[PDB]
Amino acid sequence: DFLTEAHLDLPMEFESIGKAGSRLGTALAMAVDHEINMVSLVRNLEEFFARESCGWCTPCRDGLPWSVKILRALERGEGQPGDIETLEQLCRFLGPGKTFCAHAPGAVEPLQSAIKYFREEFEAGIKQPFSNTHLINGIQPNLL
Amino acid sequence: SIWPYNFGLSCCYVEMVTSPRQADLMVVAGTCFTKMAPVIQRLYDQMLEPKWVISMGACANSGGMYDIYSVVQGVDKFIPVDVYIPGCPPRPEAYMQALMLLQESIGKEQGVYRANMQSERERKRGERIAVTNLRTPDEI
Ligand code: SF4
Ligand code: SF4
Repeated sequence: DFLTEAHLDLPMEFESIGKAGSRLGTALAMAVDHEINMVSLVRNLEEFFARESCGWCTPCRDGLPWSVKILRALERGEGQPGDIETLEQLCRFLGPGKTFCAHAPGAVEPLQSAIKYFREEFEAGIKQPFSNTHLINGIQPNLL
Repeated sequence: SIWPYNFGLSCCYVEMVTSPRQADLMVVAGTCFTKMAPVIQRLYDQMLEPKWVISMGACANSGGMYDIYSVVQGVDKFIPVDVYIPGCPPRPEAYMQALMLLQESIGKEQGVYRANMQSERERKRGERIAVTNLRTPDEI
């Protein structure tokens, strides 16, 4: 999970990074500066995680490509208003014990932290309304 | 000059309204029941020698939707029928087209005459099959 400048001055132990909302991992840290768009950074991360799925279990094999396609829409500015709430649901349902191994829980850990700390750049992607259906002549639709 | 005895009963005689020993036509409408079938068989017997019978509606042509223990599957099982008018209920215009289809039989005589072999399924076929466009149903 991503951490902020406020999360420095904090020791590099397993339970100290654990109480800060993240995991200590390999202990090799990566710095993100002010010129990297967070949505593009997460989209690069999820693209790696989606394509490195072994394909055994459904919420990794099929859940993660949906997250990638939403982030590509957010990065280009084609995001729809239900998209961010889908990313939240994906993170909840790809947690520990719901998938077959720990690959998928590790994949959603950057995604859920970046929405929590940087929601404004994710909200900036939403510039188009919701439409996943096309009109059919002679059939009046069900108007919500 | 055709005298009609209408035995329409329920939900098929309401269209007819919108549209003994004296009649030559018996327009059976409505559902024919096992219990009331002798009544229609005696009324058919009472009439004179040149009888004509028009069945209108699915409940009189066949059993219709009532393929059930208490309904006979068509009035043609026990009385001869001349014209069949599908629908549930048929239209008054259909009743008019039945009398027009029946005067042709009254003027064509064993009244088949090798001319009644032509059927409205084959006669209006080139009319119906050449239809391409129909009005969209989202409008009145
Ligand atoms: S979560 Fe693990 S087991 Fe399931 S598809 Fe992904 S890599 Fe394979
Ligand atoms: S044919 Fe249809 S409308 Fe006529 S009596 Fe039977 S159910 Fe009613």
